[PDB]
Amino acid sequence: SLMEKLKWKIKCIENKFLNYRLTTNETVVAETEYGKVKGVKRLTVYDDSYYSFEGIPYAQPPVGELRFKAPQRPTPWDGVRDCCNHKDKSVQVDFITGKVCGSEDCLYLSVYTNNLNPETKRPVLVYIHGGDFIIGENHRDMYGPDYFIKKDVVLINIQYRLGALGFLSLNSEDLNVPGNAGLKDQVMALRWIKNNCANFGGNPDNITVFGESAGAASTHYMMLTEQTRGLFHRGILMSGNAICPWANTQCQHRAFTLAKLAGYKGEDNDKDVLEFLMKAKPQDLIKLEEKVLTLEERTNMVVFPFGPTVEPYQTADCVLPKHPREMVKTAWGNSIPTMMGNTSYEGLFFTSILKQMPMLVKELETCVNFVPSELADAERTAPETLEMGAKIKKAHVTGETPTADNFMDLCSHIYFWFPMHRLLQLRFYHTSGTPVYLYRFDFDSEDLINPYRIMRSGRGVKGVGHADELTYFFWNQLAKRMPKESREYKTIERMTGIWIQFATTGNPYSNEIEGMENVSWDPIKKSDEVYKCLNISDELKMIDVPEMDKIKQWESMFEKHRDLF
Repeated sequence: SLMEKLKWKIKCIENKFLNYRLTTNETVVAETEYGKVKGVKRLTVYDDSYYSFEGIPYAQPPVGELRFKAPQRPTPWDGVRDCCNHKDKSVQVDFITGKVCGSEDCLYLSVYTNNLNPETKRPVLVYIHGGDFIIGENHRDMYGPDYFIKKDVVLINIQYRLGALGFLSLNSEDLNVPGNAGLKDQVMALRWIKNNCANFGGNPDNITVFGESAGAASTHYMMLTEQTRGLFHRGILMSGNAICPWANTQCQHRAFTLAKLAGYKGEDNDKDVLEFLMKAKPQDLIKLEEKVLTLEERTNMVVFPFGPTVEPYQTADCVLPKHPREMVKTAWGNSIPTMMGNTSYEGLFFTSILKQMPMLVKELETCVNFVPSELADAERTAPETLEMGAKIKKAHVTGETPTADNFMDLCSHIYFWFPMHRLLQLRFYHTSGTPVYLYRFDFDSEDLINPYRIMRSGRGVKGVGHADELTYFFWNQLAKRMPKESREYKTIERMTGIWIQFATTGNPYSNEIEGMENVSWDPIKKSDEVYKCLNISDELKMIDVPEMDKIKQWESMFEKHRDLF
């Protein structure tokens, strides 16, 4: 919307000057294994303060011959690297302006803490942003640490390569482009964190990794791969995981298609395709990415052309040697305390998509296109497939004619709740009682917002959509100071409080969090037929997951195919 584009522009300039007024003249030097870094003390609008180090490199800039390759360790320096300002984001299409932005020089992390020499070593919370593996950043205009730093933790926000630059994959072993470069970036950042967090007051024996959407799938991948075994101690999966249908794809044949879109005149062989892509301008590749999926792939409901993939051959840095469902069978992260959850109306994310293409509601007539692909026949015309679709339809079509709200409710389940259920049940076979706790974010406000609302044209619309909880974890350029007594302020304290408590102890309950005093929050047991979750609304209450009945209806599709569940 052009009206929202100007509004967003205005906010960007106002934010810039606010950030000047929040900068103090106090700078500080910290040590890293690669050299000294200079950070700056900043204020928040609530007059808390924190030390800010941005643009700490954890890898060599992945440029030139290092494009498409696994990250390499950075070059050390003498003297003091200035970390008082942010670096670029990974090359991507800006979600508001629609133009390509960012830089290939993006392999940085940011470290924040209210005290660089604390009296006790602190829980380290590491945030991995979402954005479908194609957008996102660690810039504070979206991921401000201002709320977490009220408490005595170290917060670290990482970047990683996005799009084709992070996720190209080629079958030819001689080329050393097996895939998952962006996940390998995450691995190298977590190793940096283990090796350096003590220099900022952090406890290397108490690291928690958390992320939302693609960042939740990323956190899960970091809990599955052998590359990170033992590197961290708690994980939080917010609205996603690595067995979600949207979280991985086999993209080895798509480099050729991208090259052709970018002007390549050669034959489909990996060596010639790579040499062309190595010479292309990065903006050209990222701009064309939205055209890469073929008619057949769109027909088969492939979501994104480049993303996490099962790597076709083994390398020293290999992150995903098998499908994530197989990786769960041997995963080190099954044995660390885990928290998982979703919002109360995830599918609201599709509001503007449905406004643009209202005919999508016709997919609810039979629902065959929502049947898990491992159960469906190829043509989606088999009677068994239609019956499976009928079970989906019964779960979500509540009136005589299917509605957009029915569609959006279905979306919550296909993309979030059902993969969460499948993961929980699979994981019980491959863990020794390590607890998993469930939350449900159910707090609705429009007095404090984040840019995901603009994306879904969700102004004036009620409901707790995908990513609406991030408003209560991170300051952003649309945020404003809330009164201490306000429901929004209380939700900030509760959300950050629960995450810090879980990061500290592996148990998200604490009687020091307002409204939690009377909460008995047990972890999920294999014997549970109905999941219990902490529902976060204006109150904190343990409830039967309201989505359970629909979850069970989706599971019923596997009654005669239990080996695939």
